[PDB]
Amino acid sequence: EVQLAESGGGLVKPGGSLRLSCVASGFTFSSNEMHWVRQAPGKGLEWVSVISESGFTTEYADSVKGRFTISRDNAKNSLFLQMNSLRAEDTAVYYCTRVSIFGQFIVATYFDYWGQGVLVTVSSASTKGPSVFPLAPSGTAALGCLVKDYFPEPVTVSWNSGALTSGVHTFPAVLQSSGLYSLSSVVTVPSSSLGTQTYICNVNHKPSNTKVDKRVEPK
Amino acid sequence: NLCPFGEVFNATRFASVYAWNRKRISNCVADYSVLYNSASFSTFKCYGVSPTKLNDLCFTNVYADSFVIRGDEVRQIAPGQTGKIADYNYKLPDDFTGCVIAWNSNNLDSKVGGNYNYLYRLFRKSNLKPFERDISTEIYQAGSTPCNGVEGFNCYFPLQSYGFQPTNGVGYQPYRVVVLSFELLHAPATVCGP
Amino acid sequence: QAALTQPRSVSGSPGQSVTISCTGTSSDIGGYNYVSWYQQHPGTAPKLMIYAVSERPSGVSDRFSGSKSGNTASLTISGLQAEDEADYYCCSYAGTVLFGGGTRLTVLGQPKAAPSVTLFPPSSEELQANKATLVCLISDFYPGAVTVAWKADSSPVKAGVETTTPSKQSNNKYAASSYLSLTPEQWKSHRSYSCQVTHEGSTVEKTVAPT
Ligand SMILES: *[C@@H]1O[C@H](CO[C@@H]2O[C@@H](C)[C@@H](O)[C@@H](O)[C@@H]2O)[C@@H](O[C@@H]2O[C@H](CO)[C@@H](O)[C@H](O)[C@H]2NC(C)=O)[C@H](O)[C@H]1NC(C)=O
Repeated sequence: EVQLAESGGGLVKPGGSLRLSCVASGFTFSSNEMHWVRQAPGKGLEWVSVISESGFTTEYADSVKGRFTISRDNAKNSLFLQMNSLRAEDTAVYYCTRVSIFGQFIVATYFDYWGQGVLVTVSSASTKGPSVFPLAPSGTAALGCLVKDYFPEPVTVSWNSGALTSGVHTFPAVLQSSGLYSLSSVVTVPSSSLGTQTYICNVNHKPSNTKVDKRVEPK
Repeated sequence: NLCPFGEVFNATRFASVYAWNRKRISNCVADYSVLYNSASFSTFKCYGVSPTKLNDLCFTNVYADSFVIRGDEVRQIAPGQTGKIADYNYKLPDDFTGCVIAWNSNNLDSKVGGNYNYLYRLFRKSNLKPFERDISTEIYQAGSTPCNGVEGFNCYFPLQSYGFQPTNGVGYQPYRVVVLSFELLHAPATVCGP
Repeated sequence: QAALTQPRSVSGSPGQSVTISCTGTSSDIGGYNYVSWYQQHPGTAPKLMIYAVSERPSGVSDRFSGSKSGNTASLTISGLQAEDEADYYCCSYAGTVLFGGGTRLTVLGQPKAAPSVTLFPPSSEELQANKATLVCLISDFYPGAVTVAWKADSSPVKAGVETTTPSKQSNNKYAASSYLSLTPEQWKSHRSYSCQVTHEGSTVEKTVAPT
């Protein structure tokens, strides 16, 4: 069976370097054009680079030209990708995949086999508690708290110390290009209850023993 | 007045490598860094001296040789190489100190059913000398039998068509190539960076 | 924007059919038969399902079929099964690799549902910290696919948008959020900002303004 076995991913600071490798088995490697394709979290497939069977021709996407070098070692059934001057936006899963070349033509079954994919994370985020901000409510009203710029996951959020759970929706965090997370939590309550009742969000970030109680009031 | 690099790099058609064209550039200001950044090039290899430093010299003449070969053949357009293209079509001297630029031209030089207008020399009695250009079309004799100008057994037409097709693999697709050579004579040096 | 254009979301009930389109130009889909379709489940590599427009590898269900007309290719999936829920990518490699942007296929287990959208302006606390975050919370939608566009007054907003992927809630509908970052003086200068959420071709919009 054809197999492409990738390795070499990992976590690196912006500006740094990594070398990805892809070891082929079960087919004549030197008869195949090899490609790298990547996928940023939640996004589409983005072609990155190609090397011809002999290794003599290489092409690159504009997004990586000048910084990435594709190379191969046919006698070792190996494909590589050298990644220098890495930037946040190179954070992605990187796949290798083959294109058999027969009689100098691309075969119809191109990309018929792919590596398993390796995650590349380009970030300098370090442990950081969140900045918490109230999200004021304007027969119900929505109020919440914005839980910004923390690392790493998770945070928990309670309301009125857990006495209040109906109408609470804590949303999954966004991951920012800086490497930091931010999430929000909102609770929907009767409009009649504003002022004469007071609402407090309790944010716990155990990776950084930051506990915050904050009440949310109308303005 | 800017040097007319555009009529070489952006020419509608290029020459077959065996019939490679030369363009003399003179009497003008030439920005080799802004030509580095004209567009996106697959290959831009300067032998000897950098482009940013070329912007500080002057030459009597600069020559732009251009033609089309396969992507996998561009590595032959370098000093000290061999193979059909360096041996029989276009040869650089060991001591070369100019630049070699190349880019994929599949979109322009490939046609469905094959662009047969781009050729290369496949057979030749001897190797080209540096910068020789041989557009001879005489039948090549592969055996002991004389040929007398007719193709047949062991008597071959020396030029072979590339037949570029859009669906070739990347290593086989057409690549436009420009070779820059720099000539300094005992005469005024009129091509300079700004 | 991808080189080949696909819809973001398609869906059908179990046992029914669905088609995913892929539009290119006469020099790729229109001119050549190097048209392929790939299936991708979360956390795994793409898998080839259709190649040469209409041919399927051995082992692929014959419920998957492909065709093309003009510059548009179509993947059709009949007799929908739960395991078909996935992202699908078309591709054309007639000398240059051109990918589609991907279609999320949902196999409906419940009626479609339009999102609720809650939009919050920057807090006065944050503005005094020299920052300004608009928070657009999107909840209870199904299929789990949405596109978010932000307006400054009447005009589109490019930079400063961060949007989550949809994630399944307990009730099997989906949630997402979109965050627009501005400077405090950007916020104070326009009359309003707007969060526009499109789900199954219908748009829900919320607006906030500096009080
Ligand atoms: C090769 O051509 C590109 C494309 O430019 C077209 O042709 C030029 C000669 C000129 O008429 C352009 O306006 C045409 O659009 C050239 O790139 C252009 O360079 C000029 C500076 O001379 C710049 O103002 C344009 O915006 C550029 N356009 C693009 C697409 O980048 C390029 O410089 C030409 N290459 C060489 C070697 O001259």
